[PDB]
Amino acid sequence: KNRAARVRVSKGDKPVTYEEAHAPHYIAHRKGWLSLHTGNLDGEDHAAERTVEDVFLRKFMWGTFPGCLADQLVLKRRGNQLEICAVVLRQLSPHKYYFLVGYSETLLSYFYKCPVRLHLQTVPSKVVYKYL
Amino acid sequence: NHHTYAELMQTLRFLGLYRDEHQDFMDEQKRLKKLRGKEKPKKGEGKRA
Amino acid sequence: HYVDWRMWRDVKRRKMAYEYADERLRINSLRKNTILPKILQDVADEEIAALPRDSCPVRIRNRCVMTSRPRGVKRRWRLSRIVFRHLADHGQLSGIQRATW
Amino acid sequence: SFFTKLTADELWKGALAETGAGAKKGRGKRTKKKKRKDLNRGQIIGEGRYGFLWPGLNVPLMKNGAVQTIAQRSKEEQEKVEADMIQQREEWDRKKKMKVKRERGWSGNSWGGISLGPPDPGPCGETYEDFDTRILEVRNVFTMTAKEGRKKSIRVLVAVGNGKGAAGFSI
Amino acid sequence: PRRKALPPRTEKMAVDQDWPSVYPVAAPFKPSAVPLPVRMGYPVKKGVPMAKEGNLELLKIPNFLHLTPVAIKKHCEALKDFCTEWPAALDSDEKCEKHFPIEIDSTDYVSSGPSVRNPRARVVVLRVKLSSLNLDDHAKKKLIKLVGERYCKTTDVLTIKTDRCPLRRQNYDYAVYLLTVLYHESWNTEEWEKSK
Amino acid sequence: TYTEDFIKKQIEEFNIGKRHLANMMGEDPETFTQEDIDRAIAYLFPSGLFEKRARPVMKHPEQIFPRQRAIQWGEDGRPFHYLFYTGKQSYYSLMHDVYGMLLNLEKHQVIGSRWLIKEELEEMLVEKLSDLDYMQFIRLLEKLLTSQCGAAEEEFVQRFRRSVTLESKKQLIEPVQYDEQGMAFSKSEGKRKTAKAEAIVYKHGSGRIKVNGIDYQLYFPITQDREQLMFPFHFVDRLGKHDVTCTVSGGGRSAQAGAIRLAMAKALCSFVTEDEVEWMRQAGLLTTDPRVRERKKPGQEGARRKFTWKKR
Amino acid sequence: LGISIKVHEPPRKIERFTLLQSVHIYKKHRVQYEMRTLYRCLELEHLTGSTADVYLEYIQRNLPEGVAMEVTKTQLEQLPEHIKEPIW
Amino acid sequence: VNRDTTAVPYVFQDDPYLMPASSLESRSFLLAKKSGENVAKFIINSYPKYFQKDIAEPHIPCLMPEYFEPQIKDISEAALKERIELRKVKASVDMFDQLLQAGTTVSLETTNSLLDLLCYYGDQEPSTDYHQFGVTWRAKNNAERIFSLMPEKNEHSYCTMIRGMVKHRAYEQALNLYTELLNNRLHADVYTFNALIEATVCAINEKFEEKWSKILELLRHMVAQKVKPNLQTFNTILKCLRRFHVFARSPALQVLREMKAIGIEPSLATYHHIIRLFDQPGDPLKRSSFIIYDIMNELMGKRFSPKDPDDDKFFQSAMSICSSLRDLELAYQVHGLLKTGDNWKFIGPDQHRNFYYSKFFDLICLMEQIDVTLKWYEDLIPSAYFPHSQTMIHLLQALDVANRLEVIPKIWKDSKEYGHTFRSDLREEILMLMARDKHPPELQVAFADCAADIKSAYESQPIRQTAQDWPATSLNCIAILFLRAGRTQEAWKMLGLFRKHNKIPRSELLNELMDSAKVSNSPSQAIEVVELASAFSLPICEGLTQRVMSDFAINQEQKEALSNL
RNA sequence: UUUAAGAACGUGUUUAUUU
RNA sequence: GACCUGGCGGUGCUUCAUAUCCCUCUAGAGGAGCCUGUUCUGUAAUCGAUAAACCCCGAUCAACCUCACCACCUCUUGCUCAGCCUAUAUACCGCCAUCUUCAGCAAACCCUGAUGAAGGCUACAAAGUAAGCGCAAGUACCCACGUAAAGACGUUAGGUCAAGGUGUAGCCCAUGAGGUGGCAAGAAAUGGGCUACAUUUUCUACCCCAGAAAACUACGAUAGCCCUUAUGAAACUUAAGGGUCGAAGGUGGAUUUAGC
Ligand SMILES: [K+]
Ligand SMILES: [K+]
Ligand SMILES: [K+]
Ligand SMILES: [Mg+2]
Ligand SMILES: [Mg+2]
Ligand SMILES: [Mg+2]
Ligand SMILES: [Mg+2]
Ligand SMILES: [Mg+2]
Ligand SMILES: [Mg+2]
Ligand SMILES: [Mg+2]
Ligand SMILES: [Mg+2]
Ligand SMILES: [Mg+2]
Ligand SMILES: [Mg+2]
Ligand SMILES: [Mg+2]
Ligand SMILES: [Mg+2]
Ligand SMILES: [Mg+2]
Ligand SMILES: [Mg+2]
Ligand SMILES: [Mg+2]
Ligand SMILES: [Mg+2]
Ligand SMILES: [Mg+2]
Ligand SMILES: [Mg+2]
Ligand SMILES: [Mg+2]
Ligand SMILES: [Mg+2]
Repeated sequence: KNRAARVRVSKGDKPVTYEEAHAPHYIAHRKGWLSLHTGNLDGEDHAAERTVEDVFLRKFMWGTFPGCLADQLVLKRRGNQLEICAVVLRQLSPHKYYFLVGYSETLLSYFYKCPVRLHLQTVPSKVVYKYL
Repeated sequence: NHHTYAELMQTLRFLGLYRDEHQDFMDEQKRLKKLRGKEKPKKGEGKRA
Repeated sequence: HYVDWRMWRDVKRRKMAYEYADERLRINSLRKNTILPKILQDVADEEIAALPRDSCPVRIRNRCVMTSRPRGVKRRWRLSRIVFRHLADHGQLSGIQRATW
Repeated sequence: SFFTKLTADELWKGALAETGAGAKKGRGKRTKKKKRKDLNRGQIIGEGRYGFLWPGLNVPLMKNGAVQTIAQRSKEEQEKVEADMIQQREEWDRKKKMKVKRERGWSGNSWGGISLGPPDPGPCGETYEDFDTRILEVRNVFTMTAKEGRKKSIRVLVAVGNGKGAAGFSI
Repeated sequence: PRRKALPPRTEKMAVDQDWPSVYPVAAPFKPSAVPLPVRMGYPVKKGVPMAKEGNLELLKIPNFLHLTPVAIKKHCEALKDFCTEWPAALDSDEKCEKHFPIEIDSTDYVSSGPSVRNPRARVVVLRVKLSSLNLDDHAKKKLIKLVGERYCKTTDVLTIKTDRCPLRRQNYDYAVYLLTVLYHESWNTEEWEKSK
Repeated sequence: TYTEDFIKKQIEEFNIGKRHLANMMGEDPETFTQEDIDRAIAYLFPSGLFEKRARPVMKHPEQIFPRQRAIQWGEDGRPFHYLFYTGKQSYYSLMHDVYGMLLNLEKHQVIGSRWLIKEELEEMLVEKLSDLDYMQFIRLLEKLLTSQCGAAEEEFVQRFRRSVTLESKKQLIEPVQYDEQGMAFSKSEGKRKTAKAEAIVYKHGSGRIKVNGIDYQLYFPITQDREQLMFPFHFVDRLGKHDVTCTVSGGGRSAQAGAIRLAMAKALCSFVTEDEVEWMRQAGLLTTDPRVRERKKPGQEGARRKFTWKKR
Repeated sequence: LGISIKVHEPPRKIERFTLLQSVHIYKKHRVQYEMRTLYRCLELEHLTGSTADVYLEYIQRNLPEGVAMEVTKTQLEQLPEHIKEPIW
Repeated sequence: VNRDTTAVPYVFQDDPYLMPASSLESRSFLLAKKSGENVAKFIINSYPKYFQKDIAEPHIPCLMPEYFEPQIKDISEAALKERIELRKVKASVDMFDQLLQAGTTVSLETTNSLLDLLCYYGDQEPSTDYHQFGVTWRAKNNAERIFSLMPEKNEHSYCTMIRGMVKHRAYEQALNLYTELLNNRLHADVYTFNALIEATVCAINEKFEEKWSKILELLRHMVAQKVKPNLQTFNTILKCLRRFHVFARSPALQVLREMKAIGIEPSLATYHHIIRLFDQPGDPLKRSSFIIYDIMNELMGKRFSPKDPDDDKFFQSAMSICSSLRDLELAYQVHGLLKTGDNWKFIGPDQHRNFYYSKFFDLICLMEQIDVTLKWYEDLIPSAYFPHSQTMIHLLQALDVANRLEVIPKIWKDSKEYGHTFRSDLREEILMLMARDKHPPELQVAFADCAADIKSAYESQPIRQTAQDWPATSLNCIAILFLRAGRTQEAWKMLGLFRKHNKIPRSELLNELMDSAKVSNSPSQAIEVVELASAFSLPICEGLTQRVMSDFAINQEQKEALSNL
């Protein structure tokens, strides 16, 4: 049987998100892409460096906002800019969010040598697409 | 450069700004093996000689 | 802090091959011709063969940058077939989708 | 390396081995079961080994009407925080180990004679707080299936009563 | 007690407002700012598409909310002061090749990332017809033998492509220099030419 | 579940959002139809997902949320319908009305139309139905038609019939054109495998064919290929009456002939009678051949062949 | 801005490649991937250096995510001075 | 594009949970985001090696680690200059002695660069990421020690030493050091003369007549040494003259006229020091009115550029003058001057910005029509400033004056969204206005839907230190608004809270309770009205009870009523 | 009614404001 | 002793299989040479897969490197707040094979069986109602076709600790790290594949109206031997080309694969 990126059915008590409920054969039919850049286009270059930056960002943000991320990130590149769009929870205090936004935006700008901006969208609870 | 990525995030964890769920895992296992007696020996002064 | 020692040995090889790249280039030019005397070409055959082994570019291996896997590596992403699919199957690689036709 | 590190849910799912071939047909002894532990329970955002105090994250932003600055706890004061974190850990852990003396029935490991409490309330404003439920027999019955083979099912017998002449049983 | 979130500011918006002021530049989809009951997602059995609140699919879209027709027309009205007028004389292409017989091609590449470099940007192409040059029978016959397959007899166009030097200004100079030494050598007559 | 009050609040957000969307695009909120909403949502939120049911949508709540049955009992608790306890009060109230009209008849005494399908009957009744239940109801309706039904009965039966758009398998004639000299001709196109051909057929000619500027017998040395070119004209008895000038590109030897055969036949339909064009269609001269090369699969030697299988 | 523009859609390109489905053995079973590259060419005509400097900056900045651009500029020049007459 | 009225300042996160509601959040949310930028710079400059890799093309110098440590470890003349560019006061001075002890010749342009570093910071280290009252200058400091060591002193030597003393409130010592300058046949610069004017006045608290003569001497010396004054020279005079509010009024104008004479354009700070001087806590304010009107006509239709550090403080003061004068036609010119070109950048920091828009908006509600006051309330708030409890009050006192009390249910919603949910003074003025007079059903039902929300705020209060307290007027108004609306049921449940908290009910609340009972014809309820007032010993109760007994009362209840008194 | 057709080691697979 | 469920039956009746069971079509394998893998043997000298569901399989790939093997030598807080390709795939995550060229799995309720393991259908209807998963529907390629993809719960403690991570156990002057050199062969058997045994052929021209060849100088090696070139620091060794050489082989036993 196939296993990649599939959430196995259960009794019915397990909540899943939209992206987590669709398998790889829906990535261009019912889902989009979590990262958007030009590396993988025909005739373009530096697709390998853009991938290592993505892998590091998803981990930097998972450990920098522990227990706060409601769903996967959405990385966007428009020229020199790098826009990180995240959906976070409302448990943490806003004072601590503004601290981490300025700490991460700055640390990542000096690391990758690019202007970085972070966009948060708070939700009360993790959105549920269905129950498996 | 894996040195930079690993040394940076090791420092950020000691500073309290990055939470490594993986080190916490293997740090808890390495703490339970000391209570069980399975502790790493001293270099040079090992079981063999 | 690299994945394994096999990876670490390739990092050193790529560094030593970058320092002697010009010295090796200039010496090979003498060998790759029928113009200069054989006596001179014989001395250049010994000068480039006395350079360290790790300076030779053929001793470099394109391993995966995440798992250090020597085979099954895609050169465009520098990833192994197993790691590439893990990111592509979760929609983390821009433009990559499954093929059907 | 930093790129060969997984998440907690992936580390625990593999170490517990809850879903495996051994678990399916009684191929594993329940005498020493592995128990999951949450390692982020007693962790505070901004606390580290060096003892740094980040204004806005670890400590209050303003103190005495003025914004604080970056400060680092002393060795003596930082060592008191590590030893105090341990006490909160062991205490929390101890509670779980402590076992309540559940009132046994006819025997220690038997199910008969044990109470289950009052039945669940009905939707149309029905309650059974005056009723008491008690188990009479718990049997493990099997039926052979084509794919799995032995299919274990539980058969239970209970009785309910209010103490005033009303009583009944079911399976 | 717990801090509660304020209601979305889409309710305070009026219908006859100025949208460009809300989305002046490119920005991600903010459901608390876009006053549209837009939904996205594949519905479950006897269900409806997911709402915009918390939807990650709408965040993945590169929206065009900052480029509404009202803004475009308002943006370009302020950009007409930077532009210049095209010579009315040069109406058609036949008249452009009578006063400007040379055409320089050069390509620029725009790609995401921290580095803007691209080695394909140094290339320069120079095209010119031989009918616009002051050549005679001999010079023209000799020029076509030096350039080789750079000349197309069907179109009578000489194509010079230079990608030798790092920068694009150098290759431009190289191409003009090549056109010059070709023109002059073509006119020059040598002794060996007699042995044709 | 979605209540009536919830739907009423969704109707108010769509109306207000419909006026915002018109203010963005610079249109008149009054004359802003649903076709303009779909065009503006595809520009502002461009999604290329292959599934159109997964793209951003801003429609009327009465078309998004599924229709739901109203409450069937009041405060006291008595249902509103006498067939409530059947569970199918709508399906059986219909069967009760139809069977009541069949009793009255006894006392006092299709091409486009298709019977309602099952899935379309559930929406009308807002009830879940089985297959055998659908067949029983359809049997009463047919029985109703056979009898001398009155005017009022016909109107009832027409609520459960749906019109059908009958396609026409009639070839489309090309417009005859005129050249500078004044000669009449017709142009068409053919496609066989990867070969693509454009043919120009003159109304009057001496049976001359030129492919890519070369006479046909030189361009197609193989006799089989020339037989294909002859088939369209021989079938209609017009050999040595027209002049053809075609240009084929791509494909192989035999695919270019079949591609030309199809183009010549399509262009030859303008200089023949309708009855002949129908005969050409029933002979397979006007149909594009869909048989194309099939793809090879991984784990296989070919499109359909498999690797040698070893039992042990 | 008062510019002539023509638009056409060049044919798309699809690059495919296959990979093993399993981590070990099971050669027969593989997974195939593809990257689809779609094109759109905007042919402008009869511009000046300043007008193009403005239009390009306007659209380059608003280039959406995942969209590259190849701008080919065809400049008009005049014959150099040395080309007017021969020196020999 | 223009400012979006529905939004908060760009710097904040556009999200309801992260949007600053109150003005305290607005300031504490940017101080936390600025604190994360400092925590990252601390980490970037403490571990540069992680951020040295540069992949950007073209190079971005502003995104690379800074190196604050000296690299030339040798002792030489060029090794000290590198420690002066990093502002290493302690290392440079401790190393200057070593260089001086060795006997190596030290250039005069190098020893002058050390005095500037010492005369500015006052022999103290600058502020770093991590390691008011009185006179900062000290006698036991290196500034005076090294000054003696020097074998040769030029003009700059004293010029930079005099300015370092005045900066640290060493006025008395600076004047003594200036006497030596004149003794050495030297000439000071404009900057040194500027600091000398501050020392004159600040040194002694003498009468103005004596100070004015003193200042004119320095001016006569400035022209006697071929020194030309600058804008700052004139600004100090005006800033110093502020102490003598009354007397300096006329001298100030003479200074202004002088600035125009030499073709020195007065900046915003110049006009700022004038209005503050002329402005005085007086009732007539005849002189202040005439001054400001003339200044605006001069400033009207101008674009300003930064010249003096105090240029930003102009707008905050000018608005305060208009508020004290209660002139709205002048505030439109002051604010209309702030929008021209890029003058909106001179408004100043947050605290100055909130004060400007408060005096401005508070003057709008009071003076102009209500239909225009509500257009300024939609534009400014919250996009410009977050209001204070007082502004909500003044706005409420304008709706009353315009008889537009149908907006009160909206002013309370916005108040809760701005952090005024638990403001005693505010809730005590919204209820009185709604209950002051009877209103139609449609309008009377809305006030109750708002009075029910104001009541819930009293029940749930963030401060649990003290017991929940209900103002007397509040309970008096919350209950009467339920009756008029029609919520009789809820009107009788508030009766217990009156005596529970010893709060006196008004007679108008009791008098209107009659009809509620009469419409019901439930004598029991009628007695409850009598029982409550009797507890408080109200005189109206006894006379009221008799009327109730006449209209509706059970025989048994009549006898009990009299005895309870 | 209709050719023949043998065999498969032993265990282990379910609870608790400037000033 | 009597039953429930399932499995099995060289168990009955009936209806079927669509490249599938038989009969029936087309081209192959099994014979020869070569390429390549495996098993045995051999060597001081890896590991893993290894009925169907291994055998040009992990490898879209080994002259050094790769490399984990052997011999010799060398280092000890060691590229890493160490490390281990050490044992355990019968502790696991992860990614998969297989039935599947299937259509069923099943929460929550109700009823039957005297309230047993269990079971639950008849449409002119007799107790079943059923969320959800899968099929289906949709989507990709040139459509409505077809091919892909998809394909649940479970079955084989199926495969992989040597992708990586990881529980348990074990080594820590060595089961770790580095250097030099070196083995990867063939008595033998076998799997897959390539090229041939020829005249529907061979060579040349052409790319389909030709001329020659045609049995011991024919057809027939991608083999051997020799030489040259390419890549590389390094080639009797890898690849290409040339020369020389002209072998078996005369369509292949029992048996066997694929294809609408
Ligand atoms: K054979
Ligand atoms: K064979
Ligand atoms: K074979
Ligand atoms: Mg499969
Ligand atoms: Mg290699
Ligand atoms: Mg016991
Ligand atoms: Mg084939
Ligand atoms: Mg036997
Ligand atoms: Mg047996
Ligand atoms: Mg082997
Ligand atoms: Mg084995
Ligand atoms: Mg094995
Ligand atoms: Mg080797
Ligand atoms: Mg070796
Ligand atoms: Mg080892
Ligand atoms: Mg297994
Ligand atoms: Mg398939
Ligand atoms: Mg399907
Ligand atoms: Mg096994
Ligand atoms: Mg094979
Ligand atoms: Mg050969
Ligand atoms: Mg060579
Ligand atoms: Mg021969």
